[PDB]
Amino acid sequence: QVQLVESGGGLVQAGGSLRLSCAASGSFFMSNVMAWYRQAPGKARELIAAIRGGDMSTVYDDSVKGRFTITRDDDKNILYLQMNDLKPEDTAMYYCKASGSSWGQGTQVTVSS
Amino acid sequence: TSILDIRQGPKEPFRDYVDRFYKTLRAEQASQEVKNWMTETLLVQNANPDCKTILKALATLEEMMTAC
Repeated sequence: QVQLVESGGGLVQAGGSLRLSCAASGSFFMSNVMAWYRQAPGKARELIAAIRGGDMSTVYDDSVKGRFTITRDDDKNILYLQMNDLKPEDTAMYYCKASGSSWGQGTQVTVSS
Repeated sequence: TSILDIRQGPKEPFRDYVDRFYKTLRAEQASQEVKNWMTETLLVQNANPDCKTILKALATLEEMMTAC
């Protein structure tokens, strides 16, 4: 349990943007593959975006394509999720994950209208 | 369990790790495109040092399982 810590959640109107960050300062946590998951209350935690170091290949769930971008900053050891064109359906708790990391507390994204 | 956490044990046979990997990935709530990407990105990466060494040296799942 290196535990990852999510931040950058907030309350925004539909069409707005956010940027989630994931880090563990003082910990050795960036794995070759990292991902963002999201979970609405009482629903399955779904895998929405992932990135692989080296070639920087990325993959996204169909529901976030063309709106969200996963990136990683290797110098600062921070994983990001840029979220553009937000929709009420994006409302959920968002979690990052690395190989072997313990689950963090997540960050809440709430999208109105 | 997150698919990111499935890692081959030091003495675990490659076929058994493959089984655990696919079972966990089948259980993940994700699109088939995301699941396919995970297989290409994690399967060799999460193998133990002995099998990683053999796999890197080479690829289908059937060629991977025979080489280990």
